[PDB]
Amino acid sequence: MKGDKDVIDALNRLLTGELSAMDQYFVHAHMYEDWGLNELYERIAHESDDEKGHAAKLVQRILFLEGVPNVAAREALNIGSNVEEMLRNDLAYEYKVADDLRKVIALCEQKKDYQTREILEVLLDDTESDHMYWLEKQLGLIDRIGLANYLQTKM
Amino acid sequence: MKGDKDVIDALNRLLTGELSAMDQYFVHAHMYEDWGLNELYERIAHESDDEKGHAAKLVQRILFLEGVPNVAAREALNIGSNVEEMLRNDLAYEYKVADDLRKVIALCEQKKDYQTREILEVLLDDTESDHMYWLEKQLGLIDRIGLANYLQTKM
Amino acid sequence: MKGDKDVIDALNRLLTGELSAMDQYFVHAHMYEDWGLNELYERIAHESDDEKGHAAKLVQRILFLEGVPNVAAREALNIGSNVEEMLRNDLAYEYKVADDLRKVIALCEQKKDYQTREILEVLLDDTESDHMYWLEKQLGLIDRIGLANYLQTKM
Amino acid sequence: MKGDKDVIDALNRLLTGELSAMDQYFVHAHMYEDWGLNELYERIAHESDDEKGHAAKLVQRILFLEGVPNVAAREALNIGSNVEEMLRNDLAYEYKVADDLRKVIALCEQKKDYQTREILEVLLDDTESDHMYWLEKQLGLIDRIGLANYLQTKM
Amino acid sequence: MKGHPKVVGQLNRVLTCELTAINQYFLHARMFKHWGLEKLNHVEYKKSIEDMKHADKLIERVLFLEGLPNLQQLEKLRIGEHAQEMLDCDLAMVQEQLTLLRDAITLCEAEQDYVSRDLLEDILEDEEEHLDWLESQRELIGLTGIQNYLQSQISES
Amino acid sequence: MKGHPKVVGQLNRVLTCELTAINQYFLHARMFKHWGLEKLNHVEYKKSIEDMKHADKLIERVLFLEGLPNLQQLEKLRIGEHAQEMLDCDLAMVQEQLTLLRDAITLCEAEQDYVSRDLLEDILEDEEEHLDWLESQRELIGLTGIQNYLQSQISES
Amino acid sequence: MKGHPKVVGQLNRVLTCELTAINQYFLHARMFKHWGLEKLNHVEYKKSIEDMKHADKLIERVLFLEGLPNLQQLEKLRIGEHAQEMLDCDLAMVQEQLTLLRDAITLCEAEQDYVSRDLLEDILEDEEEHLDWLESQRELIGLTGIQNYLQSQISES
Amino acid sequence: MKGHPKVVGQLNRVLTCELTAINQYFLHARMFKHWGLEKLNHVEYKKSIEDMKHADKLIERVLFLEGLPNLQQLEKLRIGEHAQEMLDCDLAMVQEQLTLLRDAITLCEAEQDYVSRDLLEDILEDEEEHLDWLESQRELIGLTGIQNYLQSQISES
Ligand code: HEM
Ligand code: HEM
Ligand code: HEM
Ligand code: NA
Ligand code: NA
Repeated sequence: MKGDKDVIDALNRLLTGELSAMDQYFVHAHMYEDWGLNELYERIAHESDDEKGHAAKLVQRILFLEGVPNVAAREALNIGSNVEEMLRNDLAYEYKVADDLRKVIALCEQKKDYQTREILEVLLDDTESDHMYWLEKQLGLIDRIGLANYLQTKM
Repeated sequence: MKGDKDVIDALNRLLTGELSAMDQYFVHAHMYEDWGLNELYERIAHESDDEKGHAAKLVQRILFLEGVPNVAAREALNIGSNVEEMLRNDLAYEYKVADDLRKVIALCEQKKDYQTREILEVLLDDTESDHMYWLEKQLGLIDRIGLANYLQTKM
Repeated sequence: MKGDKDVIDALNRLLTGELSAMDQYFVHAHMYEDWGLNELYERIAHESDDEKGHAAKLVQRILFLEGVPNVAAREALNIGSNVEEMLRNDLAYEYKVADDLRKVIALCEQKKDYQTREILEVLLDDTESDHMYWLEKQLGLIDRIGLANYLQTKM
Repeated sequence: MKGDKDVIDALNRLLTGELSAMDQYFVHAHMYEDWGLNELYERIAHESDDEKGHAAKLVQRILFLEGVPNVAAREALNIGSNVEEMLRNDLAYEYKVADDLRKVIALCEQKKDYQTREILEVLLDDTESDHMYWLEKQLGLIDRIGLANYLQTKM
Repeated sequence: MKGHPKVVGQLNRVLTCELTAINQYFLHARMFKHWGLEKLNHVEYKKSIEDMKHADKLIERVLFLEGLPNLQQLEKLRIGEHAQEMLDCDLAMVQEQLTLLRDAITLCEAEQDYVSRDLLEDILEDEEEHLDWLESQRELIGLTGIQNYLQSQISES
Repeated sequence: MKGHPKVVGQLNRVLTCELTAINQYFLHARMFKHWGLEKLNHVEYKKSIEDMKHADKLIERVLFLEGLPNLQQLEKLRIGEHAQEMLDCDLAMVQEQLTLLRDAITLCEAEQDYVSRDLLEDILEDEEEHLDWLESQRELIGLTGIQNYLQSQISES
Repeated sequence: MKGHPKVVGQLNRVLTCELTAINQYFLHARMFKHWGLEKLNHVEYKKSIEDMKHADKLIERVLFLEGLPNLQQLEKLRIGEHAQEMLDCDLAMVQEQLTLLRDAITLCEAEQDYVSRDLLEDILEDEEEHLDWLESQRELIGLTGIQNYLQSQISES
Repeated sequence: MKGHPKVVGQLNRVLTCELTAINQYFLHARMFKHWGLEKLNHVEYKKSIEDMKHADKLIERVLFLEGLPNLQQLEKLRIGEHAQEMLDCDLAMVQEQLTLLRDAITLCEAEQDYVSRDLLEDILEDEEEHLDWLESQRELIGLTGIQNYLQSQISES
């Protein structure tokens, strides 16, 4: 079908976001593995895979809506140097993705594009209930047990 | 059968206690899960389920004794803000439940209501040998290894 | 994340509703079991368990949104004395829960809190398609076969 | 270990190449799926996954060599509009990757970095014996049976 | 172990009453089978088997306490003519037997016979579960009527 | 639950259109089977089964909302003579039915009928997956030609 | 094979009536489900599935005979308000449809269309087994009463 | 991919030598089978199969490099009359072929043909494992004598 032009633009911005998330989670997972923190490596790598799944869904939706997916553009990556900084960068970036997803869900509701709305609602449900919540839990655990105890659990 | 009026009143007070215990263990388990402390979440959630089982037994006994179970009344919940406070509140409340169970077991013995006595004896055995003992062990472990080591084991 | 203050208030009112539903379904299931009506006992007990699941989801959402779940407050329970009255009280209370869920879904849509919207939409789907529909079917069956035939099927 | 600075630069250029390959194969696979050409979709998607595996190996090697992987930079994507153009763009880009891999293998041999040499030799073996060969076969088949017969086999 | 004479007397009286219960429950189960009410048959038969186990435990306890089990005496049987009357007779017998069990548990506690008391408490919980079942049946007859209630007993499962 | 009259009217209109879709898809599937195009048969038959499930859900929703399902009315069927015409008729009907579904979802949201809206959103995603498939088939006919495309439909799997 | 125009017309009329039967049976099955009568749901649903298979066979036969299946027309639906009325409407429709099938079998024999006749004879045996079932249900309502009969339909198995 | 002419020439020469090896190893395996030396049969046959796989890989590499595989030319075969002579001929051919492989690996490295080099390195490790086996056999003949050594080859396993 012929999708709304604004809906395709917003879907393409969400795609740029998901692809940047994929890159950041990829390099962070491998920085965790380089440090022997295999549990964080595995968690962040699976989150990069989920970002790849979200990007696949967005690309499929943009192509179905007869748009041109933009997989070339990338947002600036915020790579941390230590575990707390990388977790806080992942959290900042999940917050930005959730905000942008909410804006696009509102737009899809105004533009009557309900099916894009539920695709983005599944994406927002993953962003909130899968990894924003996990990151907030991790930062709270660092606050409770300390960073050295927290990192000991991640090996 | 027609149960003694005092025995039904005491069973209803025990029911109020068990229902308040259920609510407190429920909110505490979920506060533990919100903090990434999944082992405490699971333990306290299973204890809320055991409180639900005790309340079911008490309601069945009150109905068999031709009384009216009071599931509307609730005691004041003592919700903690940090792990030690929630464990100490659960311990205080288990102590109160055990005291009240002993009073009602004495009453059931005076009123010849032996079967209510063994129902409450099973309840008291759970209260003591299942979670009062566990809470005392947990507070002793916090005293031995420290709170940051203790919370690290609970993730 | 930091949820909207009105969304947390509405989620807490929904939580009070779900907890009162749990209590009412609990005492009604046990009143059905006391009368030998084991099929109603089992159905209403499973509905009390579903109310507990809904309350768990609401508590998790309120804690994620950095609110304080209120598991202490309870609405007035409307306990019936005979089977038709308890079924009609359960239906009245399901109607009230569905109305209040619709109001909160509208509020979550206005407040851009889409994820709370889908949590409450799953809750509303259960409330309508799981037990409001069942209760209406039961009252229609009582109207068709009579109360003595209806109760005979519930043993 | 501390890798040679030139070897890390060359590994990072290979990483940029692999990541651009991933993006191009991703959008091409989905453009094939949008057209009902499911066999090309599946083949090109698996090749995007192999590019992700190569990029993972390169990132792991750059981190082991105490370098900073650059997952932010991306080369210009050459997206085709019809099947022959996308196959020819994938072939051009595989040719460029193979040339650049050979240059870096020569550099790793001069810099005594033998282990990077075998990592890149496995990458070059995949690039040649897995998908450059496949693309040349596909273009030869288009030349032999025609484009309409070729596309019929790809559904 | 030489038991208290009062405890052995109470156990022998509970035994008389358990044997009377066995006989009444079996007669009622077979009267129910004769009428085609099979689920009532099954319930009354498993209840007679249960009182059979109870009498076995009481005999073994009276023998361990160096007493003489009295299997010769039986109480008067209340045999009903129809289902409701039979259920009421069963109810009356369960209630009398529960009063007896409570008196015996009180006496066993007064004599520090605590394993006799544990035995009698198991018998009490069983008899009072059957009391619950009989009260459920009476409520079901009041709710669905006797014809609907009896129709539910035709098939054993 | 007493539903809104507007929502029940919209659901009944979506039901009319789902029934028309069932009939058109089955006629087209059997016209395809008659020509030996078996994979097109299979697709159109599973699509008619899918619209069958959709009509079932709409009937159940209209009944739950205390409305009267209208299974009597059907829309005009667009039956093609050849494969391309049949696929175009299917496309036109999917597009009309998607417009209808979007209007009904808008109205269901305006009336706070959120489970009706969830129902209609499932129907929308299904209808729009079939729209995707039909557009894929048209692109494949444009790419491989109609004779090559029809040759790929001879075998069902 | 080019079939007789009269045989194709009769098959198209039997098809109209089979489609009307599908719609009426499904509406009635879902009205029964809405009332909690689950075994009546199950029967009416499997009967609608059966008339679905019948319509499929008639469409395939009309297509093989180089005719045009008419899935557009439907007859008037008799939708009842309560169980007895719905069963009577189903009975009336089965009887009308059996008369139609007998006329079509007679015509198929007169035109030496013997595989059309075999098709219609399978449809006849199925429709007349459902006629038997509906008459059984009416006799059961007369025997046990409508309240007892409806109580037997609450559970699907 | 268009390969270097020198690399394709070297691969074609290694291919000629691999084909000559296949022929010599098979003739020797069947000469061993004809004498009842079954374990020597088995070794020489699996070695001919191995050089068969090597020739397959070289043909595929020469084809991928847009060259023309030369399966027409073969080198002179050294066929022995007795076991020791056949093993010495096999040894001489393995040594010549290893020298050739080393020259080809050097040239492939000089031309940055690294997958050709990996191919040739697999062929080198295989040929040099067989060189090891042949040297082991010569040492075993020197240790146990030719009559004892040949007696150990009678049974294949
Ligand atoms: C002193 C009186 C009695 C005692 C202590 C006694 C005890 C028992 C016990 C322990 C069992 C086996 C239960 C099991 O393991 O499942 C049994 C079985 C049975 N009893 Fe009795 N019983 C008594 C009298 C009677 C009477 C009076 C009747 C019938 C008129 C009766 C009928 C049966 C039947 C039919 C069985 C099943 C047979 C079997 O075990 O296979 N009993 N009894
Ligand atoms: C031209 C009219 C129709 C024809 C020829 C037809 C044919 C069929 C056939 C052959 C089946 C599969 C039966 C089986 O293998 O068990 C089926 C399934 C079904 N039909 Fe229809 N049908 C028609 C119209 C309808 C209508 C109007 C409805 C509802 C309003 C409906 C509802 C269903 C349902 C719910 C199913 C079950 C889905 C499934 O097979 O899993 N059908 N139909
Ligand atoms: C250009 C020359 C040749 C090439 C490239 C070649 C290649 C092959 C290959 C790849 C196999 C299958 C190996 C496996 O998968 O286990 C095979 C099998 C075989 N070869 Fe050759 N071969 C050649 C010449 C010969 C000659 C000259 C003979 C005999 C005089 C021979 C005898 C056999 C036998 C007996 C088999 C076993 C049959 C089977 O695979 O089931 N080969 N060959
Ligand atoms: Na530690
Ligand atoms: Na009845």
